[PDB]
Amino acid sequence: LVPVLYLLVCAAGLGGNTLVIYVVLRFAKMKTVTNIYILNLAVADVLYMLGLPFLATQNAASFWPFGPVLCRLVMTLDGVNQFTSVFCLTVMSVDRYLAVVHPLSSARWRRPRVAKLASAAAWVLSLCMSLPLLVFADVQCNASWPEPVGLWGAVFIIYTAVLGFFAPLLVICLCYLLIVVKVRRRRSERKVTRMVLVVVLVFAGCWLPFFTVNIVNLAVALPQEPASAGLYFFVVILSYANSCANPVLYGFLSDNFRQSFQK
Amino acid sequence: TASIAQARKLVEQLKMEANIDRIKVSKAAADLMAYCEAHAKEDPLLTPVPASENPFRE
Amino acid sequence: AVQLVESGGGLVQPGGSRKLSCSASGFAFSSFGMHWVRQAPEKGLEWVAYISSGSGTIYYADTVKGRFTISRDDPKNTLFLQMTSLRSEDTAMYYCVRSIYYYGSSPFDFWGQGTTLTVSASDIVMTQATSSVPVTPGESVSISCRSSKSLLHSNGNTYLYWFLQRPGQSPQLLIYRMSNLASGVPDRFSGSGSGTAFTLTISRLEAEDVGVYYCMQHLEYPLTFGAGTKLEL
Amino acid sequence: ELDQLRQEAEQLKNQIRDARKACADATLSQITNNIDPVGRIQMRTRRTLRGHLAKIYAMHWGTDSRLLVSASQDGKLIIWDSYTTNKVHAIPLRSSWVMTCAYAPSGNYVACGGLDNICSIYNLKTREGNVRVSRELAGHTGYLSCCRFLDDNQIVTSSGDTTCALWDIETGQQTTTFTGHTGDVMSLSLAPDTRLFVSGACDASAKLWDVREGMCRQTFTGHESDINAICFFPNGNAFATGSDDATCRLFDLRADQELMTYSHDNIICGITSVSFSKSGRLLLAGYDDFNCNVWDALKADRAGVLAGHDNRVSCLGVTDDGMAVATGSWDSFLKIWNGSS
Amino acid sequence: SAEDKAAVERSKMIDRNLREDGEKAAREVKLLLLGAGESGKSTIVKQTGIVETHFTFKDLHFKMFDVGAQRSERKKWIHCFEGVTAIIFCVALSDYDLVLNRMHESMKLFDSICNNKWFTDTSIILFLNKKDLFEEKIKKSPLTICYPEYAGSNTYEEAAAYIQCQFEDLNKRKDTKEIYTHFTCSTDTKNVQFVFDAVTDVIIKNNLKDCGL
Amino acid sequence: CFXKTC
Repeated sequence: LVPVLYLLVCAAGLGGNTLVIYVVLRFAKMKTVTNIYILNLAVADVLYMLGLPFLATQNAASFWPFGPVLCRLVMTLDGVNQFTSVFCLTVMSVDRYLAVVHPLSSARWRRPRVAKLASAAAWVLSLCMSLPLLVFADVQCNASWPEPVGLWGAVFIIYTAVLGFFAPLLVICLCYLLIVVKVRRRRSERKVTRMVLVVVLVFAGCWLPFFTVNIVNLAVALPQEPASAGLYFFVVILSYANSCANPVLYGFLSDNFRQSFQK
Repeated sequence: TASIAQARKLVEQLKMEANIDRIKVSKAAADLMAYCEAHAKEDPLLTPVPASENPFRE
Repeated sequence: AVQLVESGGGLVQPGGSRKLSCSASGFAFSSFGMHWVRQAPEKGLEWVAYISSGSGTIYYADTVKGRFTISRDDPKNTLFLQMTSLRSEDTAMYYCVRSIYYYGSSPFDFWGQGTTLTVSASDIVMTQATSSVPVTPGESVSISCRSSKSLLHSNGNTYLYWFLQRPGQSPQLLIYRMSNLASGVPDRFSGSGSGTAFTLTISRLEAEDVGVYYCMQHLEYPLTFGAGTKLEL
Repeated sequence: ELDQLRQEAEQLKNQIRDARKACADATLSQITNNIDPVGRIQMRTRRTLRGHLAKIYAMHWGTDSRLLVSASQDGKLIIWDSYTTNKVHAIPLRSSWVMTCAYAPSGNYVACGGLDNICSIYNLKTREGNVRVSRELAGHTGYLSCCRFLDDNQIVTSSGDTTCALWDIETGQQTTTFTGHTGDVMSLSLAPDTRLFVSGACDASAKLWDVREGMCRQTFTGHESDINAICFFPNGNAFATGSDDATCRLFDLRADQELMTYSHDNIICGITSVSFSKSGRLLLAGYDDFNCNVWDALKADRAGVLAGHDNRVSCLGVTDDGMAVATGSWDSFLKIWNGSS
Repeated sequence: SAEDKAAVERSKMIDRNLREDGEKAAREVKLLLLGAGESGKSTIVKQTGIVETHFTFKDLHFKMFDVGAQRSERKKWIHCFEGVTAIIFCVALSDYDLVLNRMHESMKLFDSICNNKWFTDTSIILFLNKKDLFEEKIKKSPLTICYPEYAGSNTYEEAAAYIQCQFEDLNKRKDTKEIYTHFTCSTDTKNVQFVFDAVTDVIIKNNLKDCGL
Repeated sequence: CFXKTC
């Protein structure tokens, strides 16, 4: 049910992140590294929510509303925000690890100067991971393989998987589990578990199915039906709704954000 | 004991402090209005400073 | 006990190189910017190098741009200047200067004793005319050097640094900028002006008041120093 | 002669209270209906003076409004150019628990006082480059609460040992001493002529003093809890007392009685500082309600808030010209609030 | 304007120095002592304002505050310690046999501390000061001299389980303020390394709160 | 079947 599902997942998802940005910028300035570190992925999600109607056009049977927009740089810009947001999320995980596990030397990287240089690094690496897509952006819209000949499309996505999940969301965003190792009012253990397990579980439950199915698509492109057009749409819907779960989770679980929300 | 001296100290204030005119609040208000008109024109917190290069309001 | 002494130089072969060094003591030089003022014999002064408070904005003069290099050793409280491929025009006496830059500070207040260097043989300038008007110590003399542009900025600070190169030693800061007096100067040396006009109003003269005066410009990037003057005894 | 002196003292109180009632026909709030209210005073944070990394306990302005000195719990007495948000100096403090700072009328000297009970005085315009301490002022057995310079060589200090004292920094010994209080003295305010000053104590008593002798010129009561802020009127014959009972009270030297009260039903927060504008028409007071509620002094009606702080507005004071008000609060920042045209 | 550029550069240098000082300032703890004159906190520091005892135990400098000599109204200057890692309170365990009042001012002040608007999160540490003398006092005399409703049992464990619990019942914010407890044993390490552990724990909790976990 | 569609 794309006509309703896309609207439902793109209205609340795009509104919650904007509200989170507004509160985190106005109610609580919080120059703290962590505030702009989470604002980075909040803005990433805000500008990445626009891909939902673009992919829903596939089920809407309108390949482009204008004609050059959908294939020239849509996969080169909206898709770049995926790597941007994953990089910002692992940046937040590293920030938390440095703030809690080891402020032994927190004046070298935890300063606000580095908090924006790391964000700029994340943006430029996301652009570089999406620049080949723009260079090969010419199809009927997905075009990473049509433009080259042999297997560059498969090479792209393998690199995309290895750079989007293997490094940042498997062993780098797993630093949340390592944060509690020795520091986990004994109820504080469960109180912080209800925030350290849920984020990793959401990232590994709503976002993995997209990469797992397409790598299967790489293996075998199964025949289609309303089952395929509906459930492969649900898979990308879950991948998009991870970006809706992240802002609300971050803005509600944090006690400072709870005070910031109540400000 | 010391109370006496302190009583004298108590009077030290009451005595002279009241010995003087002890003018009424009548006058108290006067400056509130004269000095207001005196330094309110110079009260930029009140009369916003629109100086082309206001020290702070630019 | 503020002490500025510099050494290095005195005789340069043509096409050669020389090294300069200025030693600072008696003050927090590490928070002080420093200038560099040359002085050709029987002539005026000339700025040659500059580094801001904390080695921030290193500057050089066009005449020695590239040839010279200036560096400060803040922990060692000493200055380093290297002059390479010296030309015949580099026959002059140097003068180490200090400068602190803050709201209402005292820039170019203390001058070094001086080190002379001898070699065998588009910006604003100021008018150090009126070469000599000698006067008896019982009178007053007003000096001035003219600038084309209006000195006052939106901040209102006009930089026409006044000095008096008394014979035998360095000039003494009479009025830093053009409005505020200096530390150690008497009440006789004064100054006033309006935009482009100026008047180094001096009340009385005595034996120490002899010497050639000079003016500096700090508004633009280059510190065009003052042309030679006479003591006008 | 306990009761014998008590009867005479009660007669004295009766006489002085009857004199106050005869002179004070009615509260000044009723008689001020002639003057127009200032209205909602919108003060934009024209300059936000960021750079201070703890609760701002006392901010003071030199006689030129350009410079200010802000003291905080971080032990950083920092001279600031409020014109360009520039740090002219950053003086380290011997005691980081400063609750009061002072800019000398000459401008050459700055002092800070607090828990250590010594009002160290710093040399700003030295021959050398740095800013050095001139002389500390030991002799207070309480906790120092408010230094205010009288001249370059006279520092007034009110402490927590229920006494206050005048000092001569040439020698380092108190010329006079002012012991008339029962609780810790919190806020001492020096007059424009500095010939008299008022210090407020925890016993809800504010006592005027004479600088030259050391005898309590007057005493004031009316508050129900500890007084936390006093600052003289520009006219020099008044002050206001913001106490932890969530009100502020205006007094008079020639009337010797309380005049106005600065409280409202919806505010139950105690005042942490008080200041006046150039005309005295605005009595800006920093409540612990997280908002430096600008209280119209002549009207005793809240005619403005400068709520811009995440924490309690600890200290604030207008400049010499009053062009700025720096409500540096317990939030790390200071904000220069100026009326935007 | 060149002078203004140099002034701005000097201010940026002062900002660089201010941040380098403020990182250390935020790294420094603010362990505040409190109690009465007869508490005996001198013993704690054995191994005319604050005697700000700056020491270092585990490469983390601790600024203890021997502010017990203030002799002023703490209600008017305790708001200066709102931001601290912990507050050390040496209990008046002299209630076993010594009167003057058998250390009921301890409870009278502890209730004010707990209910103070500024000590909601400040994890106050409770130290059984004069524990060695109090053990002999409770072994030689009962505890119901000034605690009629208590049990006592003339044992060291029950003396703690009664006296400490009397103030810990006054402790109301059991969720926000994590009060520690360490019987003051006159030893070389266990008197201050426990304080080090407690301040590390409270710093960890504050860091988790700040980071948002 | 590739990027975001099939």
